[PDB]
Amino acid sequence: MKVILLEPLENLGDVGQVVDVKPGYARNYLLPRGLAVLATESNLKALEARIRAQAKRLAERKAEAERLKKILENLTLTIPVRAGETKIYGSVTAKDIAEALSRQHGVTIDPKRLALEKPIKELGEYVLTYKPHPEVPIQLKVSVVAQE
Amino acid sequence: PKHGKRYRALLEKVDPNKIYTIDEAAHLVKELATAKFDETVEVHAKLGIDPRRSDQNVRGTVSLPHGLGKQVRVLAIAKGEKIKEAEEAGADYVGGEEIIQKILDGWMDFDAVVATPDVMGAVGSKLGRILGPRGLLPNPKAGTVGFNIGEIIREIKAGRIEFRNDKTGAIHAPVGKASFPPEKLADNIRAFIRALEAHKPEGAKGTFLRSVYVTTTMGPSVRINPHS
Amino acid sequence: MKEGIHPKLVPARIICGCGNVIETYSTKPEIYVEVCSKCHPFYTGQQRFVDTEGRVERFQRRYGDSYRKGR
RNA sequence: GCCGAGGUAGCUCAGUUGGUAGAGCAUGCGACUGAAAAUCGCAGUGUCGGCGGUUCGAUUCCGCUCCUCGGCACCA
RNA sequence: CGGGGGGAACCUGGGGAACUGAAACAUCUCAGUACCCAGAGGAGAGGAAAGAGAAAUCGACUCCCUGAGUAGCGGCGAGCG
RNA sequence: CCUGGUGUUGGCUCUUGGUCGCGCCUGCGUAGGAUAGGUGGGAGCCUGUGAACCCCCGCCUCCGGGUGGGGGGGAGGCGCC
RNA sequence: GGGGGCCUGACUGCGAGGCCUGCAAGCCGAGCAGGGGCGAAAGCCGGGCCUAGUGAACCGGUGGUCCCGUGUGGAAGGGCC
Repeated sequence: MKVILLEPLENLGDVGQVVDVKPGYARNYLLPRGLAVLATESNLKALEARIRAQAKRLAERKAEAERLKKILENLTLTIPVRAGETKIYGSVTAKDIAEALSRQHGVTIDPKRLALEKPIKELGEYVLTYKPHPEVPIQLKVSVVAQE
Repeated sequence: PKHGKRYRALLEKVDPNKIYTIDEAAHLVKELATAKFDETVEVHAKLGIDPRRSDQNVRGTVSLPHGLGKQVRVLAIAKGEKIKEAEEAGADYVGGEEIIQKILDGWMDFDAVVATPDVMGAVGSKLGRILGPRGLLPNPKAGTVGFNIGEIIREIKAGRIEFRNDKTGAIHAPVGKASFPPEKLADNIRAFIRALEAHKPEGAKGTFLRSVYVTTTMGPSVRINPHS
Repeated sequence: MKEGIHPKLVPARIICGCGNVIETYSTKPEIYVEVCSKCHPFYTGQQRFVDTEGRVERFQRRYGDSYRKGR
């Protein structure tokens, strides 16, 4: 009984499986529900439909990721800070990075995913680690300096 | 998981997972154990029979066609030229009705008894009493009675062994010498393969030669595949 | 007609016998059954969309209703 | 005919290394029995249905064999 | 838009019997017969081969003769065939 | 009618028996240092105890003792004979 | 008919021809061949001193056979002893 799972993994553990639930057992016991279907070149196709789908989606993520990876790991990011010869008056928030690079230079990235324990206000610059995608981390030359 | 046997190195040599084959066996055994002298490697096995009905209590002998001069003493019981022929060939114990008489008194220094048909009546009836309930009496269907006394003990010392199954169903016998030429050891493993397959009673049904192994006296244990 | 099958026809007939063998083990059989019988399947249902049923019979049944499970 | 089953001393039960046998109850002798039964002590007392056999040795282990009892298919 | 209600014998499918025979009577015979039925007709029936057949051979179905009452079926009995 | 199997007659869990595979422990009739389960091969075996002296502990019972470990250490013991 | 020695024909393939007989039954048999066995040998022995110790046909079994196998090499099955 090629039982196809909609919301199953031997509990509501959803799509991603198909197991044998013996005759009727399977039938009206485990799949009448709203939890699955059965074989059919049709259902198998379904699996192929979104296996493909996601394979291309993720592939893509990888891709756009790469375009930004390269553009950014390539270029430098200089920012107009205001203060003394160390930490500016009100810090460099990696989000400060975010919008500054975003619309003053070209490409944006959400604040969040980056590498900023505490805003940095030392000034000068450091190239840091902000991972735009979790296997592909984008490092970059971030310099801010007192245009005081 | 560790035991009491410096055998430890040698056993390390071992590795029970593949009941492999004959010649392999000769070689690995040979390398396996030359303790204080050279291993008395041997072969041991069991048969899917059942002695509770002697209709399959097997024995006989395959003359390992290789040199010897030892094992299971034998008495050649007969007369004149037979005593000649027999002792000559190679007999541990030799004589006629006087040696049998010695037995009646209290002497059976002979595990096996090979008597020629010129003293079979005397052997079987005088010593019927003495040798019957053990198995040490010449029997005309038990490799123990024949005019061929010289041929018989001859073999006993030129290259003898023979068979016999013990209680629950197994056979025990020497199929080669330790340091001996491997190929050779193979030759003998086979000698046994054949003679055995032969003796193998007709009251079988399935796996008869169940477990056939090359193992040594005080040494390794290697199951073997005497098919190849 | 009120119980052929539905996923085809399984509604009828048959004459049935009996004796007591020993054929290829010893001798002839033994025969004395000029008897007659029934012999049939079973019924069940599911739903078009809240409202349905079935009727039907056994096997041809099961994989069939499945067929309408496809639609 | 098949398989499970009972077969030892007058009555009836006991052991799978077998390897050494009875026991409860009656029968014989002896105390308690002032009667008795009952009690105790003792003794007597046996192939474990038949035969060989694996068996040093097995009666319970190996095979076939008697009369038996329970349930199945035989003659068409 | 159609059916239905008919129709002597004929046809197909559904269901389906004792006598009688076997000088009894239980497998068997009478038979897939009589009879109840639904249904097409003017005829229905069947109708291009998972066929037949052993020679490297035929080639839809139907019907008449023949093939044998042989091959054979079976209390291998009455018979059936 | 009663009555195993089986089909629709699906879930979760408690559980107990046989059989084969591997592993462990196991065999006390008498002579037998000694509780010898067989039949082999067979006078040699061992040093992570430097020893069978002693120590406890784990285990199996028919007095003992068989078996498997930890420890205490200064060429010995045991098999053969 | 009483005793003793050796031995198995208490044989196969077969029997010309006769007994009673409607049927099929049942009954007697010299001699031919292979092959033994008793005697030296003239020979006698294919059960017993004889008449009762009895059952066709079917179905099916078993020890040979090594005749038939439904394409063909087999085989289940099958024919004969």
